[PDB]
Amino acid sequence: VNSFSGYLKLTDNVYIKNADIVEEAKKVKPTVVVNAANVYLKHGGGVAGALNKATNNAMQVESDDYIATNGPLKVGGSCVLSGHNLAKHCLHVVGPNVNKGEDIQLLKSAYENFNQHEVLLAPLLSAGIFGADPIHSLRVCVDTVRTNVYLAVFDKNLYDKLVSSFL
Repeated sequence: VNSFSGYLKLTDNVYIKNADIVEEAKKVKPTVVVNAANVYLKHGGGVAGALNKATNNAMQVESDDYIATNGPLKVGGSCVLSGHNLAKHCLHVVGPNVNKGEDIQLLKSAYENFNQHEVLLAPLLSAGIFGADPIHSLRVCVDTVRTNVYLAVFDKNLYDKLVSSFL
């Protein structure tokens, strides 16, 4: 049992809710919140900009030190950093950005990072400003993630379409 509330069950391990991931994280304080990161951990917009703002820029400060030490992530890769006031940990995962021409096959590799964590609160990878089709992202999530994932979908119209088209 966990405290995630109001989710629709899609499969044995995938759950979905129309919710603002920042507010969800503040309420639940999950062990892991996933960020829709880029390879430079520059949290400018989308989910990343929102999560970072909620940490009062502490996420960005930590991230800049991470990059200075380790260099950029890979597309499809991840790193675990602090969850600050949102979660115990933040799993920064880089899905491909279609607006950069990045190969959508890397979306599966990106979701594989979730399997290193028994429970996650997450957005749909590569959706939003990353340019991929969110229906496709949900399909890859369902077909790749085996651990328990609680998906927060920002946009209500999209949430309803994701549910109503789910196979």
